Amino acid sequence: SDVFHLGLTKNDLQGATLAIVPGDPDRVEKIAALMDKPVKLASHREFTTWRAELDGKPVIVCSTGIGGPSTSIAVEELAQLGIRTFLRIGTTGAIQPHINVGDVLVTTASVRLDGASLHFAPLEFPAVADFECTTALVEAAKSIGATTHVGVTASSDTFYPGQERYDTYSGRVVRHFKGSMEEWQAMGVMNYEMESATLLTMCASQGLRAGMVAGVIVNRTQQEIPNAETMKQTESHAVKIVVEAARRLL
Amino acid sequence: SDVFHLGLTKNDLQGATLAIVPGDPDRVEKIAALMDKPVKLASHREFTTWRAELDGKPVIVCSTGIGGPSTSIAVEELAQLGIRTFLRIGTTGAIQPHINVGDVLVTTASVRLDGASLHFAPLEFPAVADFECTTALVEAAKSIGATTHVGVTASSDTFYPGQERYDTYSGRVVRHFKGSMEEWQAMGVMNYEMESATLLTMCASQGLRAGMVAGVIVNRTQQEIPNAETMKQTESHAVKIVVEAARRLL
Amino acid sequence: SDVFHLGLTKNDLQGATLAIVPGDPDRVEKIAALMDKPVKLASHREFTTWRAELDGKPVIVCSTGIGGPSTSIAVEELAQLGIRTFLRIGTTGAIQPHINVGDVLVTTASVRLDGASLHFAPLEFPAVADFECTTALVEAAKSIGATTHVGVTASSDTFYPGQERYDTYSGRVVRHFKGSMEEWQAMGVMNYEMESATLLTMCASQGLRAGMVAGVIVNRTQQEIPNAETMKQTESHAVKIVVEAARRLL
Amino acid sequence: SDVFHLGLTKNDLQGATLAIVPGDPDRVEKIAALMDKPVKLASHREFTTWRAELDGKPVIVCSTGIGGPSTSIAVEELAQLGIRTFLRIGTTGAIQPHINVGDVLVTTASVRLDGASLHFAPLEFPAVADFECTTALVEAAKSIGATTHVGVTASSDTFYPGQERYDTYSGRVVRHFKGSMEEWQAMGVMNYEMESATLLTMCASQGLRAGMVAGVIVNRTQQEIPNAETMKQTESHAVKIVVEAARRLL
Amino acid sequence: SDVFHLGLTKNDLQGATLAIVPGDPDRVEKIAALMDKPVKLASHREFTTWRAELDGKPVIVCSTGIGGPSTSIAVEELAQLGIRTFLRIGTTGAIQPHINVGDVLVTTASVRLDGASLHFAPLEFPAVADFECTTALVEAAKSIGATTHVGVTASSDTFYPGQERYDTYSGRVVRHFKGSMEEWQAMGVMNYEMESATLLTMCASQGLRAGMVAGVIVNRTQQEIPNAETMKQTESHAVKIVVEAARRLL
Amino acid sequence: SDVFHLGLTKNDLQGATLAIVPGDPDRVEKIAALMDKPVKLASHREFTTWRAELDGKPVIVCSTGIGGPSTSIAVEELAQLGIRTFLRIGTTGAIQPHINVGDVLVTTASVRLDGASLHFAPLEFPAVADFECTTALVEAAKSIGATTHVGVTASSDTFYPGQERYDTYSGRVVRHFKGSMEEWQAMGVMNYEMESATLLTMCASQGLRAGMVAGVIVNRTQQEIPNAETMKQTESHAVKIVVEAARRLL
Ligand SMILES: [K+]
Ligand SMILES: [K+]
Ligand SMILES: [K+]
Repeated sequence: SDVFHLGLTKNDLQGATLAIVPGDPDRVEKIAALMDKPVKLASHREFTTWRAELDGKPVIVCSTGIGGPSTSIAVEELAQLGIRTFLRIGTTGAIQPHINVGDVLVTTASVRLDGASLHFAPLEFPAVADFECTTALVEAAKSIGATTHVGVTASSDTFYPGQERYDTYSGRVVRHFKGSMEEWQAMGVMNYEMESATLLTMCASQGLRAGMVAGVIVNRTQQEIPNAETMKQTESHAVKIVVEAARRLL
Repeated sequence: SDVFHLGLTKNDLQGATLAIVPGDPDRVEKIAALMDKPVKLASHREFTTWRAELDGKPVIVCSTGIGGPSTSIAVEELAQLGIRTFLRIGTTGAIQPHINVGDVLVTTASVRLDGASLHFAPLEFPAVADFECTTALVEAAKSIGATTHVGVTASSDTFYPGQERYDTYSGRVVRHFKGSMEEWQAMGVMNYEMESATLLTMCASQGLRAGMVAGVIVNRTQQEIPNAETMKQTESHAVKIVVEAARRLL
Repeated sequence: SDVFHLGLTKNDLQGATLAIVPGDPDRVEKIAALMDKPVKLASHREFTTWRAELDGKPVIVCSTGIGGPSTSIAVEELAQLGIRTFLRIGTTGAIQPHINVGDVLVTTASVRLDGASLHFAPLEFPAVADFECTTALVEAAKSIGATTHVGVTASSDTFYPGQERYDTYSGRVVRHFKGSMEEWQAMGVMNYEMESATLLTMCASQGLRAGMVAGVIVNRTQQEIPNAETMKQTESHAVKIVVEAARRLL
Repeated sequence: SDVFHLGLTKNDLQGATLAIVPGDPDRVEKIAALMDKPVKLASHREFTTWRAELDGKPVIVCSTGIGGPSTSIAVEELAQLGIRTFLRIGTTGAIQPHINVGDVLVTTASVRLDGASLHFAPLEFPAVADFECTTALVEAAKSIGATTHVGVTASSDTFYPGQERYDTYSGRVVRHFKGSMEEWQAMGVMNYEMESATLLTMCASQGLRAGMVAGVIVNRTQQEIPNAETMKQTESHAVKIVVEAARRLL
Repeated sequence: SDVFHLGLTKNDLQGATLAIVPGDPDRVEKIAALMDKPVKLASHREFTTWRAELDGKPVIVCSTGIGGPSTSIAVEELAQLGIRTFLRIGTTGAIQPHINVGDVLVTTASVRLDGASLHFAPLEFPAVADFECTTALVEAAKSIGATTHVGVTASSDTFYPGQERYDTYSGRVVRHFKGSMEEWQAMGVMNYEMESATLLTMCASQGLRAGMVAGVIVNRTQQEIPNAETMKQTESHAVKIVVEAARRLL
Repeated sequence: SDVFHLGLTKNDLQGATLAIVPGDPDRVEKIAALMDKPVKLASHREFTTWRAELDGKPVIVCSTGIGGPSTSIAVEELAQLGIRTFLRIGTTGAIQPHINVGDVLVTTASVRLDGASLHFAPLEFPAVADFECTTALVEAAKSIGATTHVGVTASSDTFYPGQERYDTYSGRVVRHFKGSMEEWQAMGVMNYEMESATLLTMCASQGLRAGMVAGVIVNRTQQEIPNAETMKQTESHAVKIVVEAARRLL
C-alpha cells in the first residue's frame, strides 16, 4: 500500500479527485451501488473503500469510523492519493422544535466541541464549509423536493456527556456541559453530530473543499417513539442528495 | 429617540428591515445617493444614518465606526428598530500573492481575533455568514464582471500589532502574534479587517442575517506604489455590488 | 498626512507631548475652549483633533470613538507624532450604592473585559495607570472640592451583554457574563466603561504615561429618573479636572 | 440489543465484569482464542465483540476503533452491561533512544492531547491508571521475561500533526505543536498513541478500573528498516501479557 | 553554602540520594529520631535539614514550608546536591464518607489546582507518582496493619477558598471554585492538601522519583469534634510508614 | 489560639489594625526593634509574629514565608484578627539596566505568574496596590533620600524556571517561559519576586489596603561580584522606609 492505514495505492483511484465519506463501513456499498461500475477496493479496521463511476468519471466512497481522530486519518491519506473534494453524509438528531423527522440539514459551519480540529488550526479559526460544496448540496436537495434547513451544527467528541445525555452509567454531566444544550438551542444551532468540526477545519485550513449533509431521524425536543420506516426512507434520500451534489462538483 | 446612541425613532425607518453598514460616516451619503429619494436621518458620534428607497422599498445606510465595540452598538440598536438583514461593505488589504488590487472579496466566515464576539458566544462557535446573503453578494459580483475570491477573513481588534505591523512607535509585536501573518497565509486566509468577527458572530447567534463584501486596494505581499484613481474605482465597484445584492434580498 | 487615519503632520503639533483623549468627537471643542488659542486641526472618521495652549505650552485634544480598537489607532498615531502622556476623560455608570451621581472616579487599574489589550500584553499583565497621572488627577479634583473615589474599573468591549444589560433584542446574556455584575460589585469594582483596559495596558507596556477620570451620571444599583441638569454639571466638572491635571504634568 | 451501538444484551455476557479492549476489530478473535470456549457475540461498525472463559470465569474482548470518541462509546455501553475493569492492549512507536523494538511499555498516566477526556473531567484532573491493574501488568510482564518500561505516554487525537509528523499532504504543523516531540522527550515521555487519555480519565473519574500495555514495533529516534517477523512476535508477546494480567484481576 | 536558600554543601550529605520531605520545620527532628546517628545540618527561613542513617546508608530529612513555591526551591536545591528520590509525608482532610480518621492515604496522582506545576510542564501533563515509590508506600503500610486507601488527591494553592471553606473574613468563594468540592467528590477524589501537584509534576517531568503518603486527621463530610489523641497516633504511624518505604528504596 | 495556623488571639494584638509583612521569619525581630516596646507573640511553622508601638499605637510584624500559598494563610488569619492594612517589605533582583544596586522599588501593580491570586479573582482582574499605601511608600522614600523607581513587578510561583534561570539540575525551561524575561524587559517591568501577585489581588478584591517596597541587591543584566556590606545597608534602608510609611498610615 502507498498509505499507512487505508490499504490503497494511487493506481487504485484511476485518477479520482472526489470522495464521499460516510461514517459506517456498512453503508459504503449502499452509496457505491447508486453509481456505475462499483468495485470494492479494501477493508482494514474501520476503513472500507469502494470505487465507482459518475457521468464517466471515477469517484471514491470511504468510511471514516466514529469521531474526529479516525476521520483525520482517512482524509489525510485520501489527500496523499490525490483527493481534493470531500462530501460527508450522515444521520442526525435535531435540537430545534420546527425541524421535523424526514427533513435534510446542510451545515454551513460547526461549533468545535472536538479535539482534532485544534491539531490543524487554533480555536478562533472557523470550522466553515466550502461555498461551492454547500451550494451543490442545497441545489441537489431541491431537485428531489426535500424539506431543507441550512445553518450551524454542534460537533462533539462524545455521544453521551457532550450531547447532554443523562441516561448513562454515572447519570451525571461535567460542569462545563451542564446546561449546554439549551444554550446552543438559543443560538440557533440545528443539531448534534461527531465528525464535522474536524472535517471542516482540516479541509478549510489546507486548500481542500468540503461539505456536509444529513437526514433527520430523531428530535431531542419532543418525545416520540421512532418509526424504523420513516428512518430508512430518510437515509435513502440523503444518499441520493450527496450523489447528486457530487455530480455537480466534477 | 427610541434608542440610546443612534438618535432614531422607529417611525424614521418607514418599515425598513435591511441595512447597509459601512465603517466610515463620510461614506453613508455616497451609498444612499445610488438609490431613490435619499434623506439624512441623524448624526451622533461615529453613527451617521440615511434612508433611501430601492425598487420601491425603504432601506437604511448606517455607519459603525472602527472596531467590534461600536459595531455591536449599531447592530443592536438597529435590531431594536426592526432591522433583520445586515450587509457590510469595505475596502481591505490582501495577504495572498494571487489576489490582485481591484479584485473583490466575499467572506464566508472569520478568524476571531476580537473581544466583542465572546460577549455573544464562546470561541468554539463559528463566525459564519448567512448563506442567502453570501449567495446574493457572489451573484451580484458576477453580474457586473468583478474578479471575485470567496473564503476566510482574519478579523482583528487592532490595525497594528494584530495585523503583524512593525512600522510603529515601539517596533515590537507581542509573542502571541509574532509569526501569525505567515500562519494565516498558509491556512488560505484572504485578508485582514476589523469588524466582521463581531458582526457575523452576533448575527448568527441571534437569528439575524449578515454578509460581507470588500474591494482590494493594497496587497501586503507585493511592494507597489498605490494609485489613487485605481483605489477610488475599486471602492465604487464594491459599493455597486452591495446595492445590487440588497436588491436581491428584499 | 504623516499618519494613516488621523490626518495630522508632526508640524501641526508644534512640539506638544501631552494629549487629552475623550470618546465623543463632539466634546473635543468643549475641552479645547477652556484653554488658550484653540485651533481645529482635522476631522476624519471618529477622529476629531484640536490644538490649544496651557500655561504657554501646546497640548492636543483628540477623540477616540467608542471602544478599544479605535482607541488603539488614535494612541499609536499620536505616539508616532511625539505624544508621551495620555489623559482620558469620560462619563460613567457606577455599580456601588455608596457612590452618588455628581461624584468623580479616578481609576487606578482596570478589569480587562476587552480584546485589544491582549494585542499588547498577555492577560496576566496589569492594566495599571501611571502613578504621576493618577496623583495629578486626585489633586486636581481636590482643588475644586469634588467628592472623589479612587479604585478599580471594569472595561468592556460591549455596552449591552458585557455590562449585564437584559433590555435588548434577544433579552439574554451568554453564560460567562450571567451573574458577573454582582461578582465585580463584591470585589469592590466602582463602575463600567469601554476603553480604559486598552488605553492603560498599551501605555504601561510601551513606556507611555496614562491616566483616567470620569463623572458619574447614573447608578445601576438604585432606580432613579436621571436629571439632565445634574448630568451636564457633572461632565463640566470632569473636564476642568482633566485640564488642571494636565497643567500639573507639563 | 440493550445498548445503542454494540448490539449486545446483558444475558450475552453471562455475568462478565472484565473486558480486554484492543483497537482493531480484526484482533478480537485472535485474543479470544488464547482462552477457553471462545464465541462471537456481534459486529457493528468498528465494534466487534467475543466472549471466552479464563480459569472458569467469563471475560469479554471488544474493539474500540481508533480515537477517544469511539473508545468513549464502547467503554460507556460495556459499563451499562456490567463491566468494571478495562485492559487496553496495543502496539506503539517509542520516542526515547534507550527503548528498543521488542520491548513492552506499561502506562502509569497520560498527557491529555485529546478532546473526549474534557467531556468527563477538566484538564487539571490526572489521566491516571488504576494501581491494581498497573501492578498486574508489570508482574505479568516479568513472569514471561519481557524487557519492560513503566511511565508516562502522550495520547493524541491525530496520527499526523499531533505526533509532529511532516511527511504529509501539507508538510506543515500548526504553531502549538511545532517543537512538541522534543519537549515530551525531555520530560521523559515514552511514546505516542491515540486512546489512553480518554480511557484513563473516564475510568478514574467514574469508579472503574483501567490499565494499559503495549509492544514496541518502531522507534522514532533511530532509522531502521522494519522486520515483519519481529513485529508479529512483539504483538504476540504483548497479548500474552494482557491475558495473564486479566487472570490476576479476576 | 553550595546552594542559594538551604545552607547546605554537597559534603554535608555524605553521598545521600534519598530525602524525606515534610512540610513543618518542627516535624523534621521527629522523623530523623526514628533512624540512626541523627545530626542537625541547617535552619534557614522555612527550610530545616537533618541527616541520619538507615540500614547503614545516609538519608536526608528537609522541610518544604507550606505551598508549591517553597517546595519547588527545596526540591531543586536538593537535586543540585545529588538527591534523586523524594518522599512526602503529611496529614490531611478526607472528602469521602467511607474514609475514616486514623486511615492512611497513598496518592497515585493529583488534581493540579496550583501555579508552580505549570512552570515545569503544561496542564495536560499528569501530576503522577513514581510506580516504585507508590509500591513501597503501600507495602510499608501493610507491614504495620494500617487501613489504607490508594487514589487521587486534589492539590490547592490555598487553604481557604480553593478547598471551598466559607468560615472566613469575606465569607465567599470565587465563581470557579463554588460547587467544586462536590464535583471532586463525585469523581472519586480522596482528599485536599497543598504541595503534591508541584512535587509530583516537577519530579515526573525531570527524571526524579517521587511518592506521597498522609494520615487522615479530619473528615469534611461528617461533623465531629476532633480528638487530639487519635490525631497524634495517626501522624506517628504515617512517619513510620514513610521511613519503612525509604528502606525499600535504597 | 483564635486562628488555625498563626497561634494568636485577638487580645494579643491590643487593637492593632496595621501589619508589616516580611518574608523571612528571622527578619521579624529586627523590624520590630526599630519601634517601641517590642514583644514576641508566637512562632509556628514559617509564621513568626511580634508586636510593637509606633507613635503610641500598636502595630504587628508577621512573616509570610516564601510564595503565595503561605502568604494567603497569613493575610487571611491576620484579617480575622482585625488587620486592615498590609505593607510588604523585601529585597529583590532588578531586570532593567538603568536600575542600580542600592536603589528602592515601589510596586504599583504586578504581572500574575502565580496560582493563588486565581483563587480570589479571575486573571483579568488587576493585581493593583492601594493608592494611599503607594503614596506613603513613595513619600517616605523621598524623605530619607533614596533613589526610587515606581512601576510594575513580575510575581512568580518559582525562583528558577519562572524567572528564566538555566543554572539548574535540568538546565531546561518549559516552552511557555522561554524568552519571557526579554518580553517583560521590553514591557518596562522592573523586577521579579514571589508573593505580590497573591497579596495585592487578595487585598484589592476584599476591601483591604496593601502596598509593597523592596531594596535592590542584584541586577540580572550586569555581571557584578556582590558586596556583602552594600547588601546589608540596602536592606536597612528599605526597612526604615517601610516603618516611616506605616507612621503615615496610622
Ligand atoms: K469606534
Ligand atoms: K473510530
Ligand atoms: K512557604
